[PDB]
Amino acid sequence: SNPTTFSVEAIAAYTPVALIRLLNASGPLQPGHRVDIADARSIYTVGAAASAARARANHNANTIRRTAMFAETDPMTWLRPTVGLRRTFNPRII
Amino acid sequence: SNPTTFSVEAIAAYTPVALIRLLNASGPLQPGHRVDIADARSIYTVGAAASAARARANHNANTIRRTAMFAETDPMTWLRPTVGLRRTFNPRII
Amino acid sequence: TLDVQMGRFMETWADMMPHHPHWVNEHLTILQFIAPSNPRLRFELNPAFDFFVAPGDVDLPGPQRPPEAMPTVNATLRIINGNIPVPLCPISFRDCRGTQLGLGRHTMTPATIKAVKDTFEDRAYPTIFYMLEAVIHGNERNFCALLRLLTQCIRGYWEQSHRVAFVNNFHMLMYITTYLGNGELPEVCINIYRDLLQHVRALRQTITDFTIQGEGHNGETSEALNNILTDDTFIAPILWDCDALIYRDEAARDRLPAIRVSGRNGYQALHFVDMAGHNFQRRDNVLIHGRPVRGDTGQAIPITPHHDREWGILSKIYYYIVIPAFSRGSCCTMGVRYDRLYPALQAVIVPEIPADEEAPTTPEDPRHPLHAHQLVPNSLNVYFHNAHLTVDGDALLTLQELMGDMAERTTAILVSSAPDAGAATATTRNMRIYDGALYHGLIMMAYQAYDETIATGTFFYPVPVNPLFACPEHLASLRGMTNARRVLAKMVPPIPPFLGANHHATIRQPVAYHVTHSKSDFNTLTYSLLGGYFKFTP
Amino acid sequence: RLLTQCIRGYWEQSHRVAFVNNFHMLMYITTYLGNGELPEVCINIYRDLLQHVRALRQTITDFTIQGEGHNGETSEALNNILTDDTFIAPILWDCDAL
Amino acid sequence: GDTGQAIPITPHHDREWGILSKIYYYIVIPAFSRGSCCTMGVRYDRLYP
Amino acid sequence: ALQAVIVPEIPADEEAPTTPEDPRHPLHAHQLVPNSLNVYFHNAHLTVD
Repeated sequence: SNPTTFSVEAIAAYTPVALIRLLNASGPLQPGHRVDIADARSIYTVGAAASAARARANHNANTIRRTAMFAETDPMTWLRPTVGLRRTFNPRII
Repeated sequence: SNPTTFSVEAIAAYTPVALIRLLNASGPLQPGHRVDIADARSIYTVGAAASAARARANHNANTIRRTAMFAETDPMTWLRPTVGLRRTFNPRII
Repeated sequence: TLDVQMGRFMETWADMMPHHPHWVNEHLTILQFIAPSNPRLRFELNPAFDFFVAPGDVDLPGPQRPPEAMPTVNATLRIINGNIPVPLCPISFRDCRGTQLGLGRHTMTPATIKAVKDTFEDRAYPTIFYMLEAVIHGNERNFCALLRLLTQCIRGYWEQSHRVAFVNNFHMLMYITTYLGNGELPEVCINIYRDLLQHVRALRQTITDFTIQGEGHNGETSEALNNILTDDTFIAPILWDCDALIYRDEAARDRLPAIRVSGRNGYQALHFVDMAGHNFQRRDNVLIHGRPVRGDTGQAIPITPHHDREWGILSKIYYYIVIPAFSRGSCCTMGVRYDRLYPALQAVIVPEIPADEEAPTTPEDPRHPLHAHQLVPNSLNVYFHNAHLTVDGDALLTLQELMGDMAERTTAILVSSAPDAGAATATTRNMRIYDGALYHGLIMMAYQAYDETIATGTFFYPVPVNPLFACPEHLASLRGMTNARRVLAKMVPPIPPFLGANHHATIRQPVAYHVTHSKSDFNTLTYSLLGGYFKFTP
Repeated sequence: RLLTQCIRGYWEQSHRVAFVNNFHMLMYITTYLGNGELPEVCINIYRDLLQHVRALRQTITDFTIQGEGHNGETSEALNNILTDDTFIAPILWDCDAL
Repeated sequence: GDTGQAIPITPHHDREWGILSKIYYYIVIPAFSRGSCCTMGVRYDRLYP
Repeated sequence: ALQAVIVPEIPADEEAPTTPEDPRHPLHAHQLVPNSLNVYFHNAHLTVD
């Protein structure tokens, strides 16, 4: 995060981008500066996806861990069959 | 506000007029005096619109700031699309 | 990237035709067609062949600019018997034959007919369904990852307008019938989906009924030698996975195939593209197959089809009978703009619910995701609120783990083959059939032009490949459309020449005219279209 | 909000349809307030009126023959009047028709 | 776009809007009203206050 | 496959749970472990005590 420093948009920019619910793209821009720009777009998309996935962080005390989803090995599979959970319930745990 | 002084109707009269929910037009008149009168009326309606927009003043503690309402720039438009809101929600915050 | 190609076609086509084409005038009656003033009369000699004028000394497919040469008369094979022109084979005869075919077979109850007809003529259909159908892209893993969100979305769309969602593409009603059919959805919706699927299987059983088994020549089964919807050489108008191409390439094997995927011949079929290596502006011929679940992706692992061969037949039957019988020439096939769709899906404002607290359900509390206090502009909550649908926090959070599997971009696939072994003499092998398809393409039911909450052409751009899916009104979504191009495409169905031409394709203009100018019924229209799709091979 | 409340209040008290004289009202109701703000019966009525209008337009374009235009006039405008651009609506709200 | 002062006037909607408006006003309105409706102007100076 | 039942223990002088919303229900998500009979019953969306 430092020293990078922070996203002014600016087409340099930095890869994380670990913000939550950002009112920064709009926001001012205002507008973008006079840079050649090619990506920009791809690195912003990867950084936003990584920022959201890290921005989960919590809600895993509310999980209810993930499952095998469908029926597949599960490398034991010689003394009981395998069945996955259809994810239709409410993962809340209270 | 002062000194002009107050609206007795009177056709001179003054442009603000910064009241709200006035029981003054009717009210007495009673009737109007001996003035040639042509406007009056236009200054009255712009003063009334100003005296309503100013008489909002509050109710902005429950805004919920206004949006673009349509899909227009928004001077970036190169790293995400732009979508406006349809104003059908109930803005009160509470 | 299929935008520049469509723009070049629309620029060249504004002055390519100086007169009315002779193959679109199918509204002639028999007395006017027969009369000697008709210039098309002298080119109708053999009932199994179409005759036209063609450029000489050109090897199809040629370059983008058509080379200058003297015109010569070429011929092609009328594969279907529904390609016989409408003055020679009328609409009333086709509808009576369809009534004859559907004597005791399965019919659709009027409830699902009314609901599907309502959702096909809906102009306020929410675009969030199109974005969801584009980003799931027909993978079973993504659909079962999004089960709660799709259940809440379908329920919210059903018990507010009494219409049926996700009906445009075929890889949704299988997944709804198989997975969301045990009681997650209400009783009427699953009955509607099951009735649509029952009608599709009844059409397939009718195909099997009117053929004779045990007669297979050169690795072609008898139904594929009789019908077209059971022919594995012919492919669906839109594709979501590379299984149909594998079945077509292994099925024909003697009728000389040639498939062109955005440049050089052949496909690469590399699956499991994720966030690290997406490369939206890819100029290669790499197609995204998706993740098979029971196995490993790897790199040296050979590709396998997801589903059985019956899935391709049912998809062809659905897209070629049920969709044009309901839409009646109003739906159009288009690709998607993934480089604008994917950044718009990364904005979710699911709040921070503290521990030992209940998750809010109603949207009247400030902690709900679709409460107005967290209804920030330019997000996905505004997309869901414009559609007036209620979803929870976790239903919006499931897209994050949808994002591990993604699609790069849409592309246009032009396959070609010789006619089948039944009608392949020494002179019909030079005649070839050219038909097009859209990899990772979408179909919208009806087009809205006056919905200004989303700017036009933001996600979808019209690239139509069928006479059935001709869209004279969807072309306003394309950038740079004039009134001259609109009135030019109103009378002639705009098909780009890099996706096949009308006279060289399998599905031609007369079956489209039959599906767009018949007013009989909805069951008898489907059975009449099925009686249309029978080969004229001896 | 105000128009939704007004239409709902006029609907579920006398079962009648509001804002039906103006043509630039039912298009805006169908396009914007058609996703579920209004009850399930009203939006069906507005969609039915718009669908009947478009069916009349398709009937107009069915009985003409395209591809025969003279002096930069379309064949539908040369055959009919409701597709003729010279003829104008009785009520104008915008200057685009002129 | 913007309002401006020197920007020339563009149409709000496409050509099909005029055709549908003419079809509505000249067919659907007189079929339902049966010659009872009447076009009138408005008095904006007595309506806006 | 029929050996695995994940019914929890209910304390004495307490009412048995009926709705599947409480954590004490066998078909609640807390007592929905993979590869047991409870996921077989939950796949069919069937409620049992």
